[PDB]
Amino acid sequence: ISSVTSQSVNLMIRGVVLFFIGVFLALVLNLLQIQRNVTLFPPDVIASIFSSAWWVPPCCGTASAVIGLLYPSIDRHLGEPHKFKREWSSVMRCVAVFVGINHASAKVDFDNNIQLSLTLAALSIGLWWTFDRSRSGFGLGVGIAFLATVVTQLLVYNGVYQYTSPDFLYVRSWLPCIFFAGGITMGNIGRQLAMYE
Amino acid sequence: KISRAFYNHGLLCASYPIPIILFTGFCILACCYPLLKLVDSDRKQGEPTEQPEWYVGAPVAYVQQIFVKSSVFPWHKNLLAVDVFRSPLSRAFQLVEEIRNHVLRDSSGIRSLEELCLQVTDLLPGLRKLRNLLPEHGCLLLSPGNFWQNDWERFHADPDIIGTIHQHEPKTLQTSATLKDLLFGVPGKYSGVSLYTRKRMVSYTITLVFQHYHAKFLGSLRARLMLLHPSPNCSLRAESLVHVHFKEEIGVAELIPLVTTYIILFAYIYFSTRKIDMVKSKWGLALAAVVTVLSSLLMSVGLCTLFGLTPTLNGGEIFPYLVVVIGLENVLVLTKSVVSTPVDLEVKLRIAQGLSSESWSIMKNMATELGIILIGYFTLVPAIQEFCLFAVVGLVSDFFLQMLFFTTVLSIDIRRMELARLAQRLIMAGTVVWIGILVYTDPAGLWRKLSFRHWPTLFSYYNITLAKRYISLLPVIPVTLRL
Ligand SMILES: C[C@@H]1CC[C@@]2(OC1)O[C@H]1[C@@H](O)[C@H]3[C@@H]4CC[C@H]5C[C@@H](O[C@@H]6O[C@H](CO)[C@H](O[C@@H]7O[C@H](CO)[C@@H](O)[C@H](O[C@@H]8OC[C@@H](O)[C@H](O)[C@H]8O)[C@H]7O[C@@H]7O[C@H](CO)[C@H](O)[C@H](O[C@@H]8O[C@H](CO)[C@@H](O)[C@H](O)[C@H]8O)[C@H]7O)[C@H](O)[C@H]6O)[C@H](O)C[C@]5(C)[C@H]4CC[C@]3(C)[C@H]1[C@@H]2C
Ligand SMILES: C[C@@H]1CC[C@@]2(OC1)O[C@H]1[C@@H](O)[C@H]3[C@@H]4CC[C@H]5C[C@@H](O[C@@H]6O[C@H](CO)[C@H](O[C@@H]7O[C@H](CO)[C@@H](O)[C@H](O[C@@H]8OC[C@@H](O)[C@H](O)[C@H]8O)[C@H]7O[C@@H]7O[C@H](CO)[C@H](O)[C@H](O[C@@H]8O[C@H](CO)[C@@H](O)[C@H](O)[C@H]8O)[C@H]7O)[C@H](O)[C@H]6O)[C@H](O)C[C@]5(C)[C@H]4CC[C@]3(C)[C@H]1[C@@H]2C
Ligand SMILES: C[C@@H]1CC[C@@]2(OC1)O[C@H]1[C@@H](O)[C@H]3[C@@H]4CC[C@H]5C[C@@H](O[C@@H]6O[C@H](CO)[C@H](O[C@@H]7O[C@H](CO)[C@@H](O)[C@H](O[C@@H]8OC[C@@H](O)[C@H](O)[C@H]8O)[C@H]7O[C@@H]7O[C@H](CO)[C@H](O)[C@H](O[C@@H]8O[C@H](CO)[C@@H](O)[C@H](O)[C@H]8O)[C@H]7O)[C@H](O)[C@H]6O)[C@H](O)C[C@]5(C)[C@H]4CC[C@]3(C)[C@H]1[C@@H]2C
Ligand SMILES: C[C@@H]1CC[C@@]2(OC1)O[C@H]1[C@@H](O)[C@H]3[C@@H]4CC[C@H]5C[C@@H](O[C@@H]6O[C@H](CO)[C@H](O[C@@H]7O[C@H](CO)[C@@H](O)[C@H](O[C@@H]8OC[C@@H](O)[C@H](O)[C@H]8O)[C@H]7O[C@@H]7O[C@H](CO)[C@H](O)[C@H](O[C@@H]8O[C@H](CO)[C@@H](O)[C@H](O)[C@H]8O)[C@H]7O)[C@H](O)[C@H]6O)[C@H](O)C[C@]5(C)[C@H]4CC[C@]3(C)[C@H]1[C@@H]2C
Ligand SMILES: *[C@@H]1O[C@H](CO)[C@@H](O[C@@H]2O[C@H](CO)[C@@H](O)[C@H](O)[C@H]2NC(C)=O)[C@H](O)[C@H]1NC(C)=O
Repeated sequence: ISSVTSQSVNLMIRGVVLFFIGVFLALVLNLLQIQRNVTLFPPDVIASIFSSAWWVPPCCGTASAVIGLLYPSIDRHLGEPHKFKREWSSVMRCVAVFVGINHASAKVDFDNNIQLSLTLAALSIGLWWTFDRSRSGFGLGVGIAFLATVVTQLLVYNGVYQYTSPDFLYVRSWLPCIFFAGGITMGNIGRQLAMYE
Repeated sequence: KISRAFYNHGLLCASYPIPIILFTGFCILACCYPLLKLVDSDRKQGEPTEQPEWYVGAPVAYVQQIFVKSSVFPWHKNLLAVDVFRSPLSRAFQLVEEIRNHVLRDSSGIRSLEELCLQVTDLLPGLRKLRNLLPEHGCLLLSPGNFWQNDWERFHADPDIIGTIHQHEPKTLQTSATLKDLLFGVPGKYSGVSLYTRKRMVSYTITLVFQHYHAKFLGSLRARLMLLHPSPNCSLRAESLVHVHFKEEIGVAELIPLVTTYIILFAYIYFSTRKIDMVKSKWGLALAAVVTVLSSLLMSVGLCTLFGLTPTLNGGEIFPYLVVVIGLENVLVLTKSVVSTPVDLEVKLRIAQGLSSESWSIMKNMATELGIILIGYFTLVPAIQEFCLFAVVGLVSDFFLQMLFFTTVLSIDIRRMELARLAQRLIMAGTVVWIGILVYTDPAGLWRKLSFRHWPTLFSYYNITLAKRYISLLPVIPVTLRL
């Protein structure tokens, strides 16, 4: 029984590993947008970093673990594992791009919707054209991004997000690309990490 | 059709290796020259004279502070900060009511402070804790009795104030100082205002603001204070005006993500080269490709700025992303093709055999990248019509260069290798230049006894930032003594 337990070890081990990773990311990335909070009793340093509350990072990383343990096992059970570019370097490239785009999430201002379609279609498509040609991960990342979009768009209707203005299109145009990219990145992570042994 | 070209190119490189090394290194230095070092007169501190005039630069409002000190006999009874402080304010309130209602033949006949005093009631949200401490009618004057809404009767009728004034001191050593020390002015620790018997020097700091200075008012006012103050001091100076500079602080968290990037980047490196630790050769081999691509982007920056076409961007925040995009497989795809070749003499032939074969694919990959980037530039978005140019230049440079410098490094390397040191020394020097341009990532990292701050705080409280602006201070004194 020690063997299958060592298997379960490897399995949830990698999950905790990339859970910490998803957290690290969400922290850094929330911190990216620089709000000017002039208010009295200015913020203490760690509070400026550890923003929001315990609600956010555990969920973000739970999603990462879901993804990393999902994308490899599906191809383990359906077809053959992946081998296109699967060495850490390309994983790191994907991660850096995932970071850069989100850094482009706020510091641009577009002319017209056609410019956003014409460019984001190509961008998302490429980020699958380059690090995973699997149709499976494609149709799965698209799905989970769809659903993250919908859950967000209906939860704030009760209210977590707390923004309400003509900018209601940002979400309907920009974020699903983020989560799309995130699913794919985390997938390549899970692959490169599980095919160690 | 073309492999003959790259074939002769290998004949050319190993034939004239070192001159090519010189050309490339010195153009590298020609591009990495300016960046790491490179109608207003002087926005920074430039004090001239009180009898003078400003730089005539608005948004810049000057505040005047008044210092006053009370003394009791080295011997007295019931020394408490209540009674020794009240009579000072017994006079302070009279002085406030004189200045606020200062009747005098100013430029506007019988004028008062209000006519030019910064009149504005911009009360911001977070003022809840002090909805009764700052003026909102139409005056900008700060005194400790402000807490009492300009009521001296309440002041000299209350049971106690020490705790009440304490009421808003949260904690110790906070960058946002307080409101108490402000309307005291004199820092109870630097001024030394402590409940000490037979050695006490209580002081009250007063503040004021204005747009245009007219000494026709203030000099005549001082004519009143020469009689009102009547203290024993020689302070008088002459004419010297000080203009404090408003420096803006980039916090730390605002800095974190950038650094994350660089961390990621270094990993992209260590992992590339583990592909090369396999083959029989030294570590520095890998070095050659590292310094090169980088030196290219750096080089690119130099030719991207001076032409005059990067007016809104820096490298420390973008440069990595290129090392991410174009990558290094474009130099190892051929390296492995070289070492994979037969062990023959005159490497000039081995490389012209393998590199010649991989030329086709390298050109295809290049044209692919250029298609991508040309699509981007075709877009009318301007910030991308910028970055695409960084890209194209870094790319064409990496290409037009790698065949020259790295190719020659490999030549001399396998020369010294199959046979058995300007090469490694010039390599170390290129790496020093690289680490230097790296430590030059800062391009994106960009009276006086008073505190470091609490000057902008006031303006921060009114949807107004004074970081761009400058402030000036002039002083007057009025002190008292009795038993
Ligand atoms: C699988 C993994 C899991 C984890 C993860 O990866 C995948 O999931 C991802 C996903 O989950 C991510 C999140 C998705 C949602 C993101 C939202 C984003 O906030 C949004 O930022 C946008 C930036 O464009 C908009 O803000 C506008 O941005 C414009 C572009 O510059 C501004 O120009 C405009 O300002 C307004 O411009 C017009 C003028 O007329 C106005 O005067 C001026 O204000 C801003 O809009 C407003 O701008 C203001 C000033 O900057 C405030 O920012 C305000 O916000 C409100 O400010 C109020 C002030 O009191 C406050 O009370 C209130 O609460 C705030 O809402 C904001 O609206 C928008 O609007 C604002 O929302 C935030 O940056 C990052 C964000 C969170 C992301 C964090 C990182 C994540 C978690 C990712 C995370 C890694
Ligand atoms: C094919 C694939 C695609 C994907 C990719 O690969 C290939 O392509 C690449 C490409 O996509 C890349 C992105 C492209 C866009 C890039 C944009 C760039 O942002 C720039 O960052 C600069 C930093 O100095 C400036 O931003 C300033 O940053 C300061 C420091 O934080 C702020 O302090 C200030 O904002 C000020 O804050 C205080 C307020 O009081 C002021 O009101 C406000 O201004 C900002 O400056 C502001 O930045 C704004 C950005 O929109 C405007 O420039 C604005 O100026 C005015 O803005 C108005 C509205 O836009 C405009 O109408 C007006 O004319 C302008 O005068 C300017 O004040 C500048 O500005 C801003 O651009 C960012 O660093 C990297 C970036 C994200 C890139 C990341 C990596 C990528 C993703 C790459 C990616 C791999
Ligand atoms: C794996 C990845 C995931 C992500 C992704 O890839 C795969 O998935 C893809 C997919 O998911 C895409 C989304 C699909 C849904 C898309 C919806 C789309 O909205 C529609 O966009 C159209 C243009 O393509 C029209 O928008 C008009 O755009 C013009 C500018 O070009 C404006 O000019 C005009 O507004 C009007 O201009 C003229 C003035 O005189 C008017 O005063 C003014 O109103 C707009 O149209 C208006 O736009 C407004 C704000 O956007 C309102 O929506 C309004 O609503 C109207 O309200 C009326 C009320 O009586 C009603 O009668 C009428 O019917 C409604 O239309 C609508 O008119 C239309 O209009 C608007 O809706 C948006 O542009 C892009 C969109 C988000 C897409 C973003 C990119 C995606 C994510 C893709 C993305 C790559
Ligand atoms: C398929 C699966 C689905 C699920 C999932 O995986 C894939 O999908 C992913 C995706 O879906 C993700 C979500 C997408 C939407 C995201 C929305 C985002 O909200 C934004 O978060 C930003 C973070 O900075 C800003 O929030 C403000 O951040 C400021 C600092 O930068 C604070 O300053 C301010 O709080 C203010 O501080 C000063 C005080 O004076 C104010 O009183 C207070 O407001 C904050 O804004 C506050 O944010 C709070 C929660 O973080 C509250 O919302 C609060 O509003 C109300 O405040 C009341 C105070 O009494 C309180 O009682 C009440 O409860 C609150 O509602 C709101 O002001 C911004 O502004 C806000 O928009 C949230 O951070 C994370 C978020 C949800 C994400 C979490 C992780 C996910 C889910 C992922 C998840 C794993
Ligand atoms: C207080 O901030 C507000 C909101 O930014 C500023 O008022 C606005 O001015 C800007 C452009 O300068 C616009 O974005 C808004 O449309 C304006 N809205 C208004 C007038 O409510 C205002 O400039 C700031 N106030 C002061 C004193 O500077």
